[PDB]
Amino acid sequence: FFKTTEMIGYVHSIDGTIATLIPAPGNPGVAYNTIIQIQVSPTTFAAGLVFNLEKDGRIGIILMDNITEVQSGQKVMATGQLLHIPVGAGVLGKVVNPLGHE
Amino acid sequence: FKTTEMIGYVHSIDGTIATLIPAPGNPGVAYNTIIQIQVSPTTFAAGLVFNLEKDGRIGIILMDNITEVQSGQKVMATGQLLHIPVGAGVLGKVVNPLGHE
Amino acid sequence: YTPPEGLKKLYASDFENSKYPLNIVPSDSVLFAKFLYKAAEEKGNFDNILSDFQKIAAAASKLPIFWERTAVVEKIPEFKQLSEPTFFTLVWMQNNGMLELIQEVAEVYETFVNAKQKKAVAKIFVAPGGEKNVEE
Amino acid sequence: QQRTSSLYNKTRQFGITAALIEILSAMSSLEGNAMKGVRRNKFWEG
Repeated sequence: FFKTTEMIGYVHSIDGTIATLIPAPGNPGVAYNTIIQIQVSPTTFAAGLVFNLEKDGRIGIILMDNITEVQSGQKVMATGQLLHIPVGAGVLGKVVNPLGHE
Repeated sequence: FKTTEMIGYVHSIDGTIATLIPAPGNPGVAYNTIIQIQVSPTTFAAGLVFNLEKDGRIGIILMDNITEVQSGQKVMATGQLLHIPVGAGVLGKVVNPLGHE
Repeated sequence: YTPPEGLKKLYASDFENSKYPLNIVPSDSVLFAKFLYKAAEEKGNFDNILSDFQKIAAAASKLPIFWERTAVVEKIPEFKQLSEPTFFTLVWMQNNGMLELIQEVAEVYETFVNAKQKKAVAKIFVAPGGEKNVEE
Repeated sequence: QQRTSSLYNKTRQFGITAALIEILSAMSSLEGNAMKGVRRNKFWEG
């Protein structure tokens, strides 16, 4: 009865709007082109998209929000799902981001 | 130029550029300084430091006696930037960028 | 350096393709850990390697900054007390100039040992100085 | 004829330079992405 996320590694390097992740030994691993959450704080996360899966195990991440909050050594959780956004007649007349945030 | 201590040995030579591998203990070389490559026991060729690599390898731009430079030769560090003679004692003379007449 | 015969024989084998408790993706820091695990498995003792890493970590705290780039494990007295497998690996890293991976090869080796011994480690992340209470 | 010839001879020089630069950039990218592995040699035997 816990909201258990799926930690897959740590943040190794940051170059502008993209990042690289190093997987912790013996972890489930992340899937290609999936969304991941970088724990910038115990309650705040930054969104990223998986772009590369290298032989070394390192993961290429495209950051989407809260980039300034991302630092090397932070934890990363894997949602394990592709990108889904709100859709419907309830969005008309509104300004939204690609992630669905109004 | 006044030498202070050896700071490594010449490793590679690609035309007018060169690389130095560190001496035991990695004494270190100040960036953008002038170094003296002991091409001969009494002859020292001039180089300019332009890169300090993480491994300890130094990037050098050779200035003179590039042909004399060979891999394995010792390199000494002046510890100072390039300084050249200036004043009225140089007027009427022909010099090179290193200050040699 | 005069490595022992056992390590020499293992170093020339394709130990990288052998079976291990876990299937970790190949990496530079993983090759050394696999070599240590394979060497220790023959003797059956794994805690010796862990003690060696503890000594290395303690010794490194006193070494000068950037000691991994002017490193000579043979001349360093702190590493003279290490086991043959660990000492061989350190020389192996020093030859390739990868002594900076000491703190990561150890993590992999511990993971292999825990998997082999059937131990599950739970990391408890706590605030600095808040580790006093861990009952929950 | 003297103004369109210069722009034609200036264009061929720029075209050669850019195409070559592109190729070398890709060559350097594929060289940079490559990493040297652990050297499996008898280091002690020396």
